[PDB]
Amino acid sequence: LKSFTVEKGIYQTSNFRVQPTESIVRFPNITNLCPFGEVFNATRFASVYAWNRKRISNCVADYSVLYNSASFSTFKCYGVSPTKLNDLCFTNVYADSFVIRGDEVRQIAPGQTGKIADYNYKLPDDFTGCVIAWNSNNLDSKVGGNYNYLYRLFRKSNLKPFERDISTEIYQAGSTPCNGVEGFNCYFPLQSYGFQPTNGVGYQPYRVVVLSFELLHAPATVCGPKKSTNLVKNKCVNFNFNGLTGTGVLTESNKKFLPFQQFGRDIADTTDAVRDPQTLEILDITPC
Amino acid sequence: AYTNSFTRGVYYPDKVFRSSVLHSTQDLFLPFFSNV
Amino acid sequence: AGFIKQYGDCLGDIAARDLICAQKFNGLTVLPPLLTDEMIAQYTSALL
Amino acid sequence: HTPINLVRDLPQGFSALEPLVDLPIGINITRFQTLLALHRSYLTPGDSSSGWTAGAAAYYVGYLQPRTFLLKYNENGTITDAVDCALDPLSETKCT
Repeated sequence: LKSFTVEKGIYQTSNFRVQPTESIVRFPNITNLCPFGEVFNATRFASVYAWNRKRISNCVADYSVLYNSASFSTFKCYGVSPTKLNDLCFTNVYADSFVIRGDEVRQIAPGQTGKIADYNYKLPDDFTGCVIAWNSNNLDSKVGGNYNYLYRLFRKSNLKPFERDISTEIYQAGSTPCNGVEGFNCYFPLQSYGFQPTNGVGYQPYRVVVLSFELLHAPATVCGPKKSTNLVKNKCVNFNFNGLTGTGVLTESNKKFLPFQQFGRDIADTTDAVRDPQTLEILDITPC
Repeated sequence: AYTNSFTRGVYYPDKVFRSSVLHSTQDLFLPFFSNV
Repeated sequence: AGFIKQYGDCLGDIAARDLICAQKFNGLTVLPPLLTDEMIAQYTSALL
Repeated sequence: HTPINLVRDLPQGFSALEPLVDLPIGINITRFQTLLALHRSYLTPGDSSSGWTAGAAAYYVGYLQPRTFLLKYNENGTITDAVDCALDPLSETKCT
């Protein structure tokens, strides 16, 4: 009233509002996880020059295990926060796994040059993705030496990003026709790495997996995991179902939703009763 | 040969559930009484 | 009518089937009339 | 899917089409073509000469057009009827 004296009557002083008790964050059921195990806990590894590329899509990719796990020597993500992967979603994810020398591990990063970066495995300057690597002295190394891994010495031109060249053909450095065989000025294009368990840290073979996350307008297939909480009913709560958010008291409804349909709607165009992503229950909408 | 697709070609525009309501929307649909 | 709506009964995407509840959601409130219907009838009875 | 004792022409009646699948292909498709199957019985010799039967079936194709429609939702949430407000003056009023 802006006055010291108040005349008799009824006056509207303020507004009554129930505050929310707790915050609920939810994402859908965990199932249909991307096969990370196939990549990281893989029995065999590809060579640097021709690396294995497994596309990961149509799943809920749980990054947390890779970030948290001790087993990897390093885990670096350029484009996005490594913590963010659980929340972030990408249209397509490619995993490039290859075995390379320890000293060279640094080369797997955007804006780098070297034997791998130029000829072997090149990364985009803009590259968005994370590089995870660990040692495999125990697995890969051989006393005799593990020759199986090759990298490339010669090429017509520098390699573009993510371009891989498997080709076996003899590279003709000079004028003389190689005719498929080595000779003067003719060499097999790739050289092997001699990894042996005895060697030093830099020398040790390392398994590196890079998860590129191509981002396009196209529907995003690979999204992060679901950090969800328990459902509480009959209480004003701050709820966050898959797409939407709001505050109200979730109660059991007597509504029969179609198997495909997720959310109801008001005549008015409001959010009324929602289907819980975890449990196929229909819970009706009530402002607190 | 052409026939009349009188009523057919209607599919749910979205996943959203609605009830006892008339919801107008514009989507790609087979026209009524269109020529097929 | 009744001026009482079960809070819980209400919370998700269906309750807005109940339009008033939805209105309850966005600050839209309906104040009741001072003279109740029963009260109104009495006048109508008296005036009559 | 519905059972029908239909005329060659499509039955006149209204039904909805529920969504089975959503594929993330993200490929630009200009055109399409339908595939049919052949049906050979024991009597036929296997060869491609003339031992094959296509069968009775027929199909129809129409094309979608951006239009406005009024969808009537049942208590169930199934759609009973629809109005093509583009179609007729009576229809145009219905949307309004």
